[PDB]
Amino acid sequence: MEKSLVDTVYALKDEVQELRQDNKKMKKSLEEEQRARKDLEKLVRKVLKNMND
Amino acid sequence: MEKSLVDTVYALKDEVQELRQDNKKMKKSLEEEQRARKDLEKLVRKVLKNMNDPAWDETNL
Amino acid sequence: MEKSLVDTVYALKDEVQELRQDNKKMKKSLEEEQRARKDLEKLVRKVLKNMNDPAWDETNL
Amino acid sequence: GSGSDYIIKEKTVLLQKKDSEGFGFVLRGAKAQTPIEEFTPTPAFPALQYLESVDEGGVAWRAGLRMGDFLIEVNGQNVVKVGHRQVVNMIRQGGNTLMVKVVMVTR
Repeated sequence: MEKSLVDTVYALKDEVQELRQDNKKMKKSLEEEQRARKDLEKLVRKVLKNMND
Repeated sequence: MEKSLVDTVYALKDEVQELRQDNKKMKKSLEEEQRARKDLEKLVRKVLKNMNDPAWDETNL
Repeated sequence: MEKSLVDTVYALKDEVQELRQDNKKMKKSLEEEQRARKDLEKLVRKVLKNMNDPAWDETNL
Repeated sequence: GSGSDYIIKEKTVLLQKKDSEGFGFVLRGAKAQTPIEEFTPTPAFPALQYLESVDEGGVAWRAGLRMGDFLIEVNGQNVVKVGHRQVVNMIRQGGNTLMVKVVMVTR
């Protein structure tokens, strides 16, 4: 328990812990955006191919 | 291996910091996308609100 | 390895390389997401150019 | 048997009408003269113009012309890749007379 800086290791273990939790929320959001984007991207081809044709 | 261990820890501090900042960037990039779209959304809404039930000048109302 | 520290460290080392990857994937996704949002804007943009000046004309003969 | 077939015809008709009437059809298609549009006369969209509507009982109908029939030639000049506002101007030139060649497409 003398080697390394010791406390920094657990403090680090701690943030990386937080970091990973985040990637999950962002990965979550990213995917939620992608659904909204496409939902909109559909809503547009309506007033795209239709219009006057 | 003792010096080698210290060495590693310091490098992870650097590495962990790089991720810390890289996450703030992304969380931010992701926020532009969120807004950018909702804008398209609002615009398109106007458009889409002109299609069904036409509105194009001369004696509109 | 055989001490609580030496291993806690080689674990994080591992954990950190994972988060590095999840990031290269994350960054690549927003990128795609962005190039896909901007192309929808080009549709919307051109759906507009036609709302205004059609290019399609009609004549009774 | 649902594969995919076409009946790409190519009838040519002769039209005339009294100043007291019109050939009886709505011409629709892309303008031009200085286009940025696509010019691919593929077996899909024969020509820029086409008969969007043909009045039932009027001249154009009394000569086979029908809805969908793409406008290939107005008298002489080949109008397949000519702009709307141009193909029109032509059509008029021939006052109350109009020689035209178009093509039907069944599916």
